Amino acid sequence: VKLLEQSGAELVKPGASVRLSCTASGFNIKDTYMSWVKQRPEQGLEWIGRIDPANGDTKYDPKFQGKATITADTSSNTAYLHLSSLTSGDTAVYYCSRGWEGFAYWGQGTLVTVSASELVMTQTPASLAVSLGQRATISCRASENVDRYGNSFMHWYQQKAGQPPKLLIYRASNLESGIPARFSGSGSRTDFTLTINPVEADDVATYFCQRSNEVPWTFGGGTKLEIKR
Amino acid sequence: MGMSYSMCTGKFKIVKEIAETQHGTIVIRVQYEGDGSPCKIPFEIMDLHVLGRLITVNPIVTEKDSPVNIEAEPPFGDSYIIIGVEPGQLKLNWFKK
Repeated sequence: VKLLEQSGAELVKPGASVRLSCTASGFNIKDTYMSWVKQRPEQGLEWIGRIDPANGDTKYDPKFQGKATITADTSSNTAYLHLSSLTSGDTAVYYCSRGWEGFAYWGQGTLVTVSASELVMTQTPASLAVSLGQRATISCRASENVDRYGNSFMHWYQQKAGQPPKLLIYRASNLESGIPARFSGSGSRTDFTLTINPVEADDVATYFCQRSNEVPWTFGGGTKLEIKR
Repeated sequence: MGMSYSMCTGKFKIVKEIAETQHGTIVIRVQYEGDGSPCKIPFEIMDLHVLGRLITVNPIVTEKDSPVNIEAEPPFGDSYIIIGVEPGQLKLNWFKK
């Protein structure tokens, strides 16, 4: 049974440090990259960094330098996230995620509560009101190329409340296994789109685009899909 | 026992960056997204005509979400690593300096 299990909720005093774990079962962590993702309440996904557990190579988004330290222990099949000198700005749900061509497997998330020349990913619209059965198009514009080996490393995710994100599309246009045919992707170079046709009641969620060709593996600002009122 | 696997019908994903060896070869780590696994991985190094060779004798996938290391010797200069069959076959542009 393939699963990523994270450690329980943390109550940290301001200025203190914390270390979160991500234990894998059914698969080996050394197989692919392991990333950590930050999500503040009602806000978008923030890619912290990634580890290659096989050699211990780490890469971070500049925003998390001097804050986050990602490690891995291959013997216990576990990846870790160390966060130093915590403030209210660090209060969020931290997710661990497996993969390169989109994050197919995600941990359940760990709540961390604190109490006493850069790449730009433009996701439009921020909110989209649509009637049941309508066609919905979500755009993602990257400031830099998302290409690697002549392929666009553009991925799309669906995120419902109180749940980790779900991979829909990988490599700009490829449908993830188990995802219904109503979801489709298109685009090249810097401009990309996600299409949901027809929109069902289960499609009410927040959608995110993401690049992974080169570090940082930046997510778009997100699109909240709602039903027309 | 008579080892016989059908050619994989589904899609493949690249798992890690293509790694170059010291003996002029490359290691492509892939995972299978389709059905019918265990199956034989369709693999060819071609132009935009076969240009490169396979080192890993019989590349096979055991199950889904289980990466497989494929060692191959690409030619010097431009080449295209073709993994799997259509629809959505993986085509990786490679340049060996």
